[PDB]
Order: sequence, then structure tokens, then C-alpha cells
Amino acid sequence: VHLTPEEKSAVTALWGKVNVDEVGGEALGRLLVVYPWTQRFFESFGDLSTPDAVMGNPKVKAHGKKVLGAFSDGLAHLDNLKGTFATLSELHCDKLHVDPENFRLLGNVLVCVLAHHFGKEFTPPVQAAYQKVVAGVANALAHKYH
Amino acid sequence: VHLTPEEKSAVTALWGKVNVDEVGGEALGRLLVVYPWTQRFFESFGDLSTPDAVMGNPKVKAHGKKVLGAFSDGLAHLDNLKGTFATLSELHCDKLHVDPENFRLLGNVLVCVLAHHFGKEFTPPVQAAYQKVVAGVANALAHKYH
Amino acid sequence: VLSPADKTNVKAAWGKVGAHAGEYGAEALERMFLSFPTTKTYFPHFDLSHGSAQVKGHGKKVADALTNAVAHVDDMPNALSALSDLHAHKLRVDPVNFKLLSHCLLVTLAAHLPAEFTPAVHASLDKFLASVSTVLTSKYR
Amino acid sequence: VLSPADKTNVKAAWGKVGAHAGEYGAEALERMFLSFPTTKTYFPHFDLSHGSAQVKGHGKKVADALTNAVAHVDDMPNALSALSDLHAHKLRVDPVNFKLLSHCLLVTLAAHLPAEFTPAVHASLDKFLASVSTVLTSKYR
Ligand code: HEM
Ligand code: HEM
Ligand code: HEM
Ligand code: HEM
Repeated sequence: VHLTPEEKSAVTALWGKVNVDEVGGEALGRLLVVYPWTQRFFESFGDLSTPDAVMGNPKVKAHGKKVLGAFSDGLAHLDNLKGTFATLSELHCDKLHVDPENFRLLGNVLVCVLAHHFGKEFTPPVQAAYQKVVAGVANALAHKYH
Repeated sequence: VHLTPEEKSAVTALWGKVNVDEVGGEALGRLLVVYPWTQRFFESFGDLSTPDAVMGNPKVKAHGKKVLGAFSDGLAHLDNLKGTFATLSELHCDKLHVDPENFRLLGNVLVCVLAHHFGKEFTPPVQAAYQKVVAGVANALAHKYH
Repeated sequence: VLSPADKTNVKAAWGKVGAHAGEYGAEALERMFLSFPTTKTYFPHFDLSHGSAQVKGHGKKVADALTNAVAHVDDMPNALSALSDLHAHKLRVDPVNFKLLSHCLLVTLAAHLPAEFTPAVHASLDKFLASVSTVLTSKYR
Repeated sequence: VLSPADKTNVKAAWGKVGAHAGEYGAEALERMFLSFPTTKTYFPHFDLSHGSAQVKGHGKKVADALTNAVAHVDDMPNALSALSDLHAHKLRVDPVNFKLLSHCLLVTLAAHLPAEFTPAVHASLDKFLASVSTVLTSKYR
């Protein structure tokens, strides 16, 4: 999106200390506990009964690695979000049938986690930049939804 | 916004048969009735307690006449809705303090007014072309919000 | 939050509909799939083209479920308990889409019932449709 | 609606807030005014700058009403009746902004309660806040 040169540097600075694989499994698992109606796609994941079962499922964790990976590689093309996600956008609509709202629920649970992860370092100005970034990433994924 | 050849011809042909002073009066009244909290920005308009009042109130009808007017002006400039309402956007934000959300409510009440007036003629494809224009014009007004 | 004037309205306009409910419901979806493509995701096993029997068959159910709610407008949570469970644990439709249907419904009622679609009734229904959306999703978590 | 567990977790996460309530409510506000500028349309009479006596004082009221909602979560409609009327008839805030203020309130609680903010607690706080959002807007029409 349109972030200033100071807001972009901020994003990158903080994401330089993010363990992409851990946050991935914490983001995707928390999305399935607070908003269970998302679980509708992961029947083939197994036990999703309790929050611990959901948070200790090797599949949910593994899928989180993917999501937040494709997410992290998109931080290098903040100036061309649609381009980079034009293909995953197409795929999520026609073959996955994933309601675009999900990328908004995930984008907010991603913010609450980075908040719980960095504490006082996750400052109000820093949060906004991230809010603009997640919205921008959600918007791009829902760009080719016919 | 972007509309196909069939859509644009549907939106126009229809807008040619609209009394901009009757639909605008109606639309603004129902907004105030169906969503009361929007009555906040209009203390100096008089009597709004009953729907019979709201709809027969001349100041409310006078306004709706001007709003829906400035709306038709952008219907001429679809390819550039953002630059067409650049001045109004600023106005609504800075001096008026009107939560952009209220452009989203009016836009939906305006499609109900069109469906009430034209009946069958307002076929699903037609309405579809109209949900686009409104949401577009909505973003265009909310575009310069800080 | 429905005032007496509200139940009388809702019942009044829903009484005029009558037999046409099936036809009406069917159109509310077609307007929904065309005006809000993201609601097509919940139906990848359907044929969403104009005249689709599946869509007309679904509209029928949806409309009967509303007629059922209008009858038991005083005790909805129970008349709709079975539907609530179905949407909460099986279908899992995101709460947002309920707004798109309600909207698409009211539109279908105006382009069909103009004399009874006054700004008063208009406000009673929207509330009504809201009230049914509050029930059908009450058990999502 | 809530569950016996959600209450215990709410009474938990909050019980730890203690005397940082009015201050945590103040941070949640700055955040909302930054990540969502559309909200500053309801405070054209405030001095919205870091440290403001108006923004702090307000954060104290907001939290205190929450401390009161938690004490009486077994009966929230009754306890927030005075605010329900205030928001419905005077302030008149669009029911959408309650969700934004809710997000900023969870971001704050998480950045301040590393030990407590677990997946199950996070889930409960999000419900509670929405449950508070529903009571304050219940009288809107
Ligand atoms: C920032 C957003 C997200 C990104 C970057 C993203 C990226 C991806 C990627 C890389 C794939 C693999 C595509 C392939 O098979 O070639 C995928 C698949 C998938 N995603 Fe997303 N995704 C996102 C959010 C989500 C969310 C929120 C949901 C839904 C509630 C979702 C559900 C799925 C599902 C069901 C699949 C297939 C599962 C599998 O085969 O393992 N995604 N996504
Ligand atoms: C499709 C959207 C809208 C358009 C195109 C539009 C257009 C306009 C225009 C042309 C002005 C007249 C300024 C003047 O000459 O005094 C105006 C003023 C104003 N608008 Fe809007 N407007 C829109 C939506 C709304 C909505 C939804 C609200 C609030 C619920 C709103 C509230 C007002 C008010 C109160 C004024 C200022 C009246 C005064 O103090 O003189 N407008 N608008
Ligand atoms: C006024 C609100 C709604 C009502 C009262 C309603 C009612 C119903 C009813 C009666 C059924 C049939 C259950 C059966 O098979 O026995 C059903 C199924 C279903 N509904 Fe809803 N529904 C509502 C909203 C939604 C929304 C917004 C969506 C769309 C995004 C949705 C998606 C579905 C799906 C996919 C099914 C199963 C379709 C099938 O039979 O294969 N519903 N609903
Ligand atoms: C969890 C939600 C909320 C709670 C618990 C809450 C609580 C309160 C409280 C306790 C008051 C003080 C009234 C008094 O002085 O007697 C109030 C006033 C106010 N609230 Fe709400 N509120 C909430 C959400 C909102 C939202 C989302 C907004 C708008 C974006 C908002 C805007 C206002 C404003 C403008 C005031 C008046 C400020 C003044 O004194 O001039 N409130 N609210």
C-alpha cells in the first residue's frame, strides 16, 4: 500500500526478528480457535476439538508455515501486492472456494500475535503500518474473485 | 470503477429515466428512518420523529435533491470517480466530520429506491451494475480521509 | 427489539407475499450471486446459471424458513434451533454474508410489493432480517 | 452468548489489569485513532495528541464501564442500560466502529499480558467485547 519511507523501514525492521515458522502455526491455530467457522476447510487435518488439539496439530502448524511464508516473501514487493498474489488469488477463488473474509480475520489475528510476541516494542505507529499491510495483502488475495 | 460494455449501458439507459428530485428526496428520508442514528448530522432540519414527518420535511427533501444531484455528475465520469469527488471528500471529512460508513448505507438504500420505483425493470444484472457504482462512489468520497 | 408496530408490519407484508415466497426467495439469491460474487463460494456444487432449478429449490427452503420465523416471531431461537446448529457446525457460513442476503431480499420485496413497501414497513423488515441473522449465528462459538 | 468458562477467563485477564485499566484504555484509543482515522470523526472536540488529558480521562471512563460490565457479566443489559441510552439517543456511533475499538483493545491486552494472553483467553475476550458491543447498540432502533 502507500506507506511512507519511515513506515516501510519500520515493518522490515520488526519482521527481521520474526521466526516465520513459529508465528505461522500460532496465527493459523488462533484463527481456528477464536473463529471456529474457519475450520470448515481443514476436516482432513484431524483432531481440532480443543484449543490444545488445534494448537498441537502437526498439520495446522505445517499449513501455517506456508501461509506466513508466502506472506513474508510478499514483504519484498509491497509496491506490487496484486501482481505477486494475482495467481494465489485466482486459485483461492476457483479451486479452494475460500471466502475472502478469512484473509481479514487472519490479518487481525496476525496483529494480535505480533503484539503478544514483541510487547512494548509493538507500538501504535508500528501497528498501523502493519494494519495497512495486512489489509493490502487481503485486498490483493481477493482481487481476482469472480 | 470498471464496468463492462453491457453493464454501463444498463446503468445509463436507466438513469435517463429518473426524476433526480424525487429519488433523492425519498432516498435521504428512508436513510434517516431505517437507520435512525444518521439523524445526528441534521439537528437544524426540524421534525424527524415520525417517518411521515421525515418524508414530508422540506429541508430533508431539499438536501436529498442536491446530494443525488452531485451523484449524477459523477455518473458522467465513472473512469475517474476519485478525482471527481476530491473536493467533496475533503469537505465531508474536515468540516463536516461524517463517518465514511454513511456513504455505504445511503448507497444501499438508493438501490432499494430504484427497485421500488422501476419494479421488474430492475433485473438482477442491472442491480449488480448498481452495487458497483455506489460502492465505488462511496470509496471515492472516503478516499481523502485522514 | 421489535416493537408491536414491527410485528404487525412484518406479518402484514409477509402475508401479502403468500404463495410467491418460493419464487421470491429464488430471485434474492440470483441477485446475491451476481451482486456479491464472494457468496458463490458456499455453493461450488451448484449450477449458478439463470434458471437453475437448484437455486429455485434452495430459495424455496430459505423462504419457508422465514415464513416459519414470521409465524413464531415471538419465539424464534427455538423454531430455528435446528437451522442454527446446521450453520454453526456444518455449513459454517461467515456471519458477514447474512447481511448481503437480507439486503438482496428487501430489494426483491420492493420490486414486487411496491404498495406495501412503505418507509415504515421497510424499517421493520430490515430489523426482522437482522433478528433472524442474530439467531442463525448465535451458536458459532 | 457466553459460557461459564469464558467468564472465568474474562474475570481472569481483567483481574490482572487492576489499576492499569484507565491507562490501557488510553492506549487502545491512540491505536484506534492511528490505525483507523475514520474514527476521529466522533471526537472533533478533543485534543487528539499524545498525552492529552481528554484522551486519558476518556480511557478511564471506558475501562471503568468495562470493569463494571465484568463484575456484572451475569447481567450486562441491566448494568449498561445508562450507556445503551447514551449511545443510542445522543452520541449515535455507527455499530461498525465498536468492532474497531474492540480490535485495538485486544492488541493492547496482548502487548501487556504476555503470560495470560493464551489462545483460549484470547477467544473469550473477543466474545466478551462483542457482547459489550451488542448491549450498547441494542437500543439503536
Ligand atoms: C495472507 C494470506 C494467505 C496466503 C499468503 C495464502 C497462501 C496459500 C498458499 C501458498 C497455498 C498453497 C497453494 C497451492 O496449493 O499451490 C494456500 C492454500 C490454501 N490456503 Fe491459503 N493463504 C492465505 C490465507 C488463507 C486463509 C485465511 C485460509 C482460509 C480460511 C486459507 C486456506 C487455504 C487452503 C484450504 C489451502 C489448501 C490447503 C492445502 O492443500 O494444504 N488460506 N494458501
Ligand atoms: C452519495 C453521497 C453523497 C454526496 C454525493 C454528497 C454531496 C454533498 C454536497 C454537494 C453537499 C452540499 C454542500 C453545500 O453546498 O452546502 C453536501 C453537504 C452535506 N452532506 Fe453530503 N453527500 C453525500 C452523502 C452524505 C451523507 C450520507 C451524509 C450524512 C448522513 C451527508 C451529509 C451532508 C451534510 C450535513 C452536508 C452539510 C449541510 C450544511 O451544513 O450545509 N452527505 N453533500
Ligand atoms: C435468511 C438467512 C438464511 C436462512 C434462513 C437460511 C436457510 C437455510 C435452509 C432452510 C437450508 C436448508 C437445510 C436443509 O438442507 O435441510 C440452508 C442451507 C444452506 N445455506 Fe442457508 N440460510 C440463510 C443464510 C445463508 C447464507 C447467507 C448463505 C450463503 C452465503 C447460506 C448457505 C447455505 C448453504 C451452502 C446451505 C446448503 C445447501 C444445500 O442444500 O446443498 N445460507 N439454509
Ligand atoms: C466497548 C465500547 C465502548 C464503551 C464501553 C464506551 C463507553 C463510554 C463511556 C463510559 C462514556 C462516558 C459517558 C459519560 O461521560 O458519562 C462514553 C462516551 C463517548 N463514547 Fe462511547 N464507548 C464505547 C464505544 C464507543 C465507540 C466505538 C466510539 C466511537 C468511535 C465511542 C464514542 C464516544 C464518544 C464520542 C463519547 C463522548 C465523549 C465526550 O464526553 O464528549 N464510544 N462511551
